[PDB]
Amino acid sequence: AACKCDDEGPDIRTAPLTGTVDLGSCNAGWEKCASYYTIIADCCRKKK
Repeated sequence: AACKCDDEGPDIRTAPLTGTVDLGSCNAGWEKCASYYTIIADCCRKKK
């Protein structure tokens, strides 16, 4: 799911809606957009 970013990095492919709702934590190459979102989900941005 598409999440809106606090850490609005230069890599705007789309809109402020760039981050994905990642479960628990974040994956390799996925940096914190909105560090915490909901209960057991955080927003991470796949940035190169």
